[PDB]
Amino acid sequence: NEIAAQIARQATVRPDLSGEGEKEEPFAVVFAAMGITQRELSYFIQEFERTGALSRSVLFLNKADDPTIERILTPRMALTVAEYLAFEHDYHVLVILTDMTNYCEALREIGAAREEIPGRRGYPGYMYTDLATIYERAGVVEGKKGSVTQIPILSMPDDDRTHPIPDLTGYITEGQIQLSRELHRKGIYPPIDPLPSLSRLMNNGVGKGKTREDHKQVSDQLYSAYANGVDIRKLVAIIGEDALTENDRRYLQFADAFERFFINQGQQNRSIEESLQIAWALLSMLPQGELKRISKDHIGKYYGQKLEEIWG
Amino acid sequence: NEIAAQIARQATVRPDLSGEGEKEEPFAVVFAAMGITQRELSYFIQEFERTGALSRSVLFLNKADDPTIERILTPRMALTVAEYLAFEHDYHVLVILTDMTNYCEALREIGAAREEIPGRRGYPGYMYTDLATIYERAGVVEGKKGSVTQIPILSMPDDDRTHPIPDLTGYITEGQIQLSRELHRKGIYPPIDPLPSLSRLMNNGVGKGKTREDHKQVSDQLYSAYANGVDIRKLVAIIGEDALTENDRRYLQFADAFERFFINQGQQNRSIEESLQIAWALLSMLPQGELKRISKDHIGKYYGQKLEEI
Amino acid sequence: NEIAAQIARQATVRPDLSGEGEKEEPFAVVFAAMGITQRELSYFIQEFERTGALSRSVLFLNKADDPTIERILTPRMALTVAEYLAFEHDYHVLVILTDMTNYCEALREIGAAREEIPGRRGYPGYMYTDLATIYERAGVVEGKKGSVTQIPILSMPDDDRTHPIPDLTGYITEGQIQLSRELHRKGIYPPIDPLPSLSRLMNNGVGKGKTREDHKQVSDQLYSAYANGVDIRKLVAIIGEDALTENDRRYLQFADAFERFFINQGQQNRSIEESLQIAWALLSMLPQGELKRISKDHIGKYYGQKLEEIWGAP
Amino acid sequence: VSPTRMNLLQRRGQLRLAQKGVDLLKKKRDALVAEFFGLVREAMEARKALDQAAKEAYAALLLAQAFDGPEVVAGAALGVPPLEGVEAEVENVWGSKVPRLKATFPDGALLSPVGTPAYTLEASRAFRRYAEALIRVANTETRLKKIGEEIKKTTRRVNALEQVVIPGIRAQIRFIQQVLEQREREDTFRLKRIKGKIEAREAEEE
Amino acid sequence: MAVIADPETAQGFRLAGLEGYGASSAEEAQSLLETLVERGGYALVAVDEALLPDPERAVERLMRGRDLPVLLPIAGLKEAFQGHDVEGYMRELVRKTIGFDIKL
Amino acid sequence: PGGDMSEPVTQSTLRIVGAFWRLDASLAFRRHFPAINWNGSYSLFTSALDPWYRENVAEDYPELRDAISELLQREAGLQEIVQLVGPDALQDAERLVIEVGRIIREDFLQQNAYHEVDAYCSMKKAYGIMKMILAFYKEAEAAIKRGVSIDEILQLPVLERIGRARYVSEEEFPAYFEEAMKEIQGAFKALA
Amino acid sequence: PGGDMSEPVTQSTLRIVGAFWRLDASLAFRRHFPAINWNGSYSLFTSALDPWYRENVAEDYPELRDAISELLQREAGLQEIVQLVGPDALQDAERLVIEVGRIIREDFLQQNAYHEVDAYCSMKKAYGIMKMILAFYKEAEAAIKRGVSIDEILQLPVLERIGRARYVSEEEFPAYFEEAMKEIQGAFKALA
Amino acid sequence: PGGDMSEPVTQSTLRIVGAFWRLDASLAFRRHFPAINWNGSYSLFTSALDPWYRENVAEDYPELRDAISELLQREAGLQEIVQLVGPDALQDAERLVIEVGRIIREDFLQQNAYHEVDAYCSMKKAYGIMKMILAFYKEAEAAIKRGVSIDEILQLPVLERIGRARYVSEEEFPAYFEEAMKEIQGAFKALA
Repeated sequence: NEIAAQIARQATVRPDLSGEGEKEEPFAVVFAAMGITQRELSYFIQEFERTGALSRSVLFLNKADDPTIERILTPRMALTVAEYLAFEHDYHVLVILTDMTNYCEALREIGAAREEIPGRRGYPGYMYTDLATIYERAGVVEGKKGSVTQIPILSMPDDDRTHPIPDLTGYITEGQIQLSRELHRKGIYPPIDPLPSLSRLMNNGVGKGKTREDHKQVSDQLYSAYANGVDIRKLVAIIGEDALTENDRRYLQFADAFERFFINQGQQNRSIEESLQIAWALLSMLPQGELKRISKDHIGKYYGQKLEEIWG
Repeated sequence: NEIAAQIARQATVRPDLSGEGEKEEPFAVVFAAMGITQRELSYFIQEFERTGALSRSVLFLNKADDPTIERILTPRMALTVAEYLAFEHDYHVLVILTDMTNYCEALREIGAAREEIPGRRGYPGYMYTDLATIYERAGVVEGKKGSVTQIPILSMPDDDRTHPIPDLTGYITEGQIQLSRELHRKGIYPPIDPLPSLSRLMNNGVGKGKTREDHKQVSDQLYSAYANGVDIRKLVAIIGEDALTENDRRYLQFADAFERFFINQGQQNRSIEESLQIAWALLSMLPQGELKRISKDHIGKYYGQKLEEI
Repeated sequence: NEIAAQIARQATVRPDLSGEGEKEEPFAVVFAAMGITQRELSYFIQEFERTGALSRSVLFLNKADDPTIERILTPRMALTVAEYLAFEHDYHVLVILTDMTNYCEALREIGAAREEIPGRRGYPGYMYTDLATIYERAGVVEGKKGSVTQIPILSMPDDDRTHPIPDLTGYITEGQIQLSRELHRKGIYPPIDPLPSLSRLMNNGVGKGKTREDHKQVSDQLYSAYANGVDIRKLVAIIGEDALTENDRRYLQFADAFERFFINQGQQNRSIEESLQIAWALLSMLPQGELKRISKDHIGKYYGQKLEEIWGAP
Repeated sequence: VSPTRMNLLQRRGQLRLAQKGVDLLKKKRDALVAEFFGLVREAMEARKALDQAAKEAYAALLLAQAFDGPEVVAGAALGVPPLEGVEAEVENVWGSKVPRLKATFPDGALLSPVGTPAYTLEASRAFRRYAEALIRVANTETRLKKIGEEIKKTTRRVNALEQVVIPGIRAQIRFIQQVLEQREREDTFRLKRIKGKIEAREAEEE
Repeated sequence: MAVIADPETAQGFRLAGLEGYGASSAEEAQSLLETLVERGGYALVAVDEALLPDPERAVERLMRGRDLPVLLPIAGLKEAFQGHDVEGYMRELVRKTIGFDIKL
Repeated sequence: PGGDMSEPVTQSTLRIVGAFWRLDASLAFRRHFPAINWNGSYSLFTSALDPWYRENVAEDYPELRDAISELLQREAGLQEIVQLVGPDALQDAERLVIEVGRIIREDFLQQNAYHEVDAYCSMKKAYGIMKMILAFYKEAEAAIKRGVSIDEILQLPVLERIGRARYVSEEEFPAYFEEAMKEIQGAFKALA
Repeated sequence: PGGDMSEPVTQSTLRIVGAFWRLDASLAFRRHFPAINWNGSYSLFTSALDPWYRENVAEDYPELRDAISELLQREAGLQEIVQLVGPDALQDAERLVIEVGRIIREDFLQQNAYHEVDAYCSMKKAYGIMKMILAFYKEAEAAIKRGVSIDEILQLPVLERIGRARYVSEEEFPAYFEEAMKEIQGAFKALA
Repeated sequence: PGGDMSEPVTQSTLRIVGAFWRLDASLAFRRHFPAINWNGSYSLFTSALDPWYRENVAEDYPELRDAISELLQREAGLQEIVQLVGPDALQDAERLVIEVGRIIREDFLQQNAYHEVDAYCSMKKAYGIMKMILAFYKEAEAAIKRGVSIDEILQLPVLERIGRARYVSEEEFPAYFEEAMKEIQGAFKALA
């Protein structure tokens, strides 16, 4: 919920990087809450009040003590409003579905009352189609100014990525942002671990003339280096740190510096250039020749900076 | 089965130590055998006959080839008799249920015959309620002198404490006594492992006017010292070094002597005073540098015993 | 499929080894294909026709898109023909059944279509009995000279021997021949792994008057020596070549040459004498007296030959 | 960890790999033990040689001090430049580096062989060979200690595997098996219910 | 190298050009051994068995990460003249590094 | 059932509750009560209560609590290295962290609900115990940097005062805390 | 569902397809693409296509492909020990096999579907890359047998040329391949 | 299914049967027949059958049987040590108990089902063999206490007498047992 509120507070386009160079209206927010508790509801209300976004936000609130069959209607009504606004009044709508696990619970209850032939874990077999009829309502339409962006939130029951709800959701959506309990216990916020995360439309929005020429290659190199660091952590769990080589030690240091600086950022709002320079400072910890996924032009242009040079 | 028979033979009230000193109140043993084999049945009959314990006993004996419903009904009859005796004739009744695993298998068979909703491993979903309706009948009633005590013996399948039978039984009963297979391999009888065993009602059943005044402190000290010895010997395996701090070797020797003398008692019918004497003899650790888990001044009264046996 | 075709077009009886010299004992192959693709069908037809092995074979070929009831009936037809030939014309019949996993899946689907509640692991509760009614039709009968021999072929679904199909097949049949994926990806054909393989009736059909006096002991020595070679191959990766004893290096060489020449047969048709000669040449790499499973008589009679059958003189 | 059939197969494969690793480490420990028991005999030989060298060196010292004044032998010890020309190459044993000592002991440090007292040359040569035998003993001891440490490390790894890795994998395997069997039992129960409802809704409707 | 023993043995080792220290008690020898280790010039230090039975109690106080200045116990010339217990030392060494009392 | 936290009741409960007090069987078997699995447990009210803690207990109470949690995290991490390499072959600073984590557990986290005094603990008593433990840890760390061996640090009698702090009644505790602070100062002053 | 390859649709598909390209989430998390699980994949068309490969790619192409597959199999076998005792516990030959395996995985099996050059690869370019990798492997093994260290081998810039080979365009690839083969021979003659 | 005793049928069977004769194929591989694994095998009828044994074969039979079981247990408990180091390097008492365990395995537990005499064995013949074995063990323990070499004992002519004991006919066994008990005592008396 904190991450969703932060994204809704900070989300903005960068027309100067895209070459449009024009002032942009802020996002309209459609907030659909299904089975939400009073704590989370109060947090969201207070955040939207502090940021002043309530005057442009439509709210559909189904409390945890409200009847559960209304949760079937709630996201459909929210997305009807979102589609209407976006594709008939040129609004850029950000839609937050606060808990799809509760929606799937209500769907399972209705299906079991009807004795529907269930899928895995007792959920009805039409759950994929039902979730698709909700998710696929976002997007951009030719000849229309407006847009619908969906950020559903679901809680994997036992942090199980293979549970039917997250599995079907990942099969429908364009990637996902997955939170890590290990990073959260370390005190890192936001606790987003990038390896299980994914964005399928990332290639469309980044690159030359959109964000910067090195964005994609920097992302790939960061992924490769962090995966190497994680593997070396697993190796250290056997042979011990002192038995490592110096390159594995460098990858281990890159991994923990990555976690503590690139991921752990608190409530600050980082521009894409700030994030890119932090990423390049992190990549400068590694030998220059080991940045195999980055072209030599970008390496020559950006390699060398140090983290302590960014902040004291 | 051997431990059950030994407890049935040896169990006694000990009213002389009690503050309300009196001639012994009637004591009786109700013994229920469920799914028992002919060999075990012969063993139990011989054990009860050879010591005269049969006279103060009632036996309900359901054989393995008997109809499965009689295994269900057997603990009902046993506890009905126990409740009648205890709460209408002031008897102190001790109830022994020989194998609740067989009873639960019979219950699973009956439930599957009725086509009920299943449970964790095929057992009926209401097995907790049934086991509770059996076990909760034990207790003491205000205004009545009698009592009902239950010792249900059960065989954990594959020594898995998370199996439904021991899990539900622990969820219902006030503690458990767990036998150790490793102590059995070492030839120790009875092979009771004190570390995972627990008696919930113990803390208010011992003290002045009940057992001896040093009972709870002695028990706390024994548990602490045995745990220290075990956690030393487990670190020895990982480190692979007998060479270690001197005080650690005192606990390893203490742990070995504890297992070989206190736990290993064979068929001896040790009194509570005898068991406390053995415990205090085993407390050959330093009076203050060790023996510090429980603060006690009973050292000046009981310490200094030199392990001498009979 | 390649191994099935090779066995089908290579299998023969050896009455001369029993001393009968009776080539009058006929031999036939009954080939039942279940749930095969057009590629496999074309391969089987081409293999059976190119060598002339079709003239002594009956093919019951059921395709993957054919009705599943036909798949269920195919082994019944094949075994009916095999029983008829063997016990009414004294034929020696070899029945190859590929693939029994497809048959089990067809049985599962047909049971589901008849609204039968499945048993263990989602397969029909009577799959053991059905597989038994298929397998137990092979055998030799007192008073009759024919025989039925079965080589079921089944793909373990996830290379899991605990799966119901291979598990029940192991319950019913006498051993198994296990193909090896690591041998296959090293380029060895046929990729048969001797260590997990087992023939439970082998000791009854080998020895004096049947194959040769040294067969059983040679097989035992080969098994033990190959196991030693394999585990020493694992050990040499960490401790190095020179750290091993000389006989350990000899075991390494034996395992390498064994995989190279004994297992890696290719499309050759090796008589049992050729295979025994190759085995003895491989065992001659080990020092005399290290062959402990073999009696001194056989060692004196056969030890000494060197590897020439496959390389240097094919 | 997620209980699935594929995950169960992965756990079984990990169990097989752990058992194969236990066997491999036992074979490695066998090789290490053979090398260690060779080295113990070699070090025993070296130590006996050191005993004899020390015996003769002390005998030479006593005879020299009897036949020559302590001041003269002390001054002779002062006169010789110290034989500091020592180094230890990093011998590699079983992937571990050990310092292997070697001493040059140049004879250019010997002053006036024909001008020294009667038993100074004998004591000098005896102590020189005693020192080099001591260096031999040190090399044997360091190699033996390294092999023993490697044996202890392999024993640690084998014990850790067989005691906490394999049993944990077995417990995970049985847990996953129980979960899968429970799901199968639930599926069978649902199939029974729907078959009963098919039969019933066909029966009453006719 | 260097040798720590009685002053007679230290003089005898200086006679061959090797560093030597004369010590009568264990604490004095260990104290001078610490300074000798801190010097670090010599690659090997020899210490009498009757002086320090177990120099491993002093090896690890310094040279925490480095092992190049190796050290070992030795029989002093007084008892070496009588005779050194090679077999007992070998048995105690194999017990120290293995711990199974395996001999013959 | 069977302690399986993945069962439906537990999982449907975790979605709505604000605090999750996870008990552990391994701690209960070894009589380490309350037996809270501090690694698996969590609370979502910790942040919102900080102004009350600052106003009513101590201005620096959240920092003490965070430092205690960090020490527990470091001890839990170092336990893996202890099991891998052995507690003998790791640096005296990490041994100090391990011993301070043991002290935190057995003297602050452990609580006997049947003891006549230990059964209840006020917020200020807990704050005093945390201050004792952290003062001891920082002084012992300075001593380790000062060349003092961890053996004599572990032998200091101040550990007995720290361990017995939780049995001190609420009435006596404010003075016991002052004398414990003075003793902690004096002990590591006496190391010189 | 859940990536469970034991699901009935996947199992039913196994029994009727001639090729099986199995993907694993482990490589996708690492952003190693196409992310084909080599161990779990297979093809039943390798044998029948060999005459076409000999006529249209190179007469020795099947042998080169078989050698690459055998190297991958050896690497898979050695990973069982690597996960047990670490990569440094291996001998030089086995560690060389591990390194050549990761070189294969990183600059032959990887293919960027969005890179303007790497998105497509003709059969002859793949043949050239395989020939380069195996020539390097043979020369490196020969140098290992003569006492050269593996860490010395891993620093050769010709490794960088091999890695960058896949980004070379189809038109200019033959010259790059000839230059790199000459560089392999020269580097492992000069560096022994 | 694959030798897993935890399967439901085996678990149900072992709950009601009075004995479990865990036949083992490893012993059969090593030509140990009847190949019953004395470890992992049990019988619950010994205690009830003890009076019949005392009456019908010999009064000392249960204690002699317990002695044989204890020797087997000691041999089992020394297996890890004899695995890590060879039996020749093992200590003298441990060497003796290993050798007497081997003697038991070879001459009492071993039984040739196809032999014309050894196929059947009476209770008294087994008792005589066990008493001979324990006489040998007592004498050898005394001799080891008095300093003879284990390799001298391991070559005594009485050993082949004990070996051939199980091959004698039932009616000839009593006199053979008497004269063998004479020979063993005389031989160990003659030794120093």
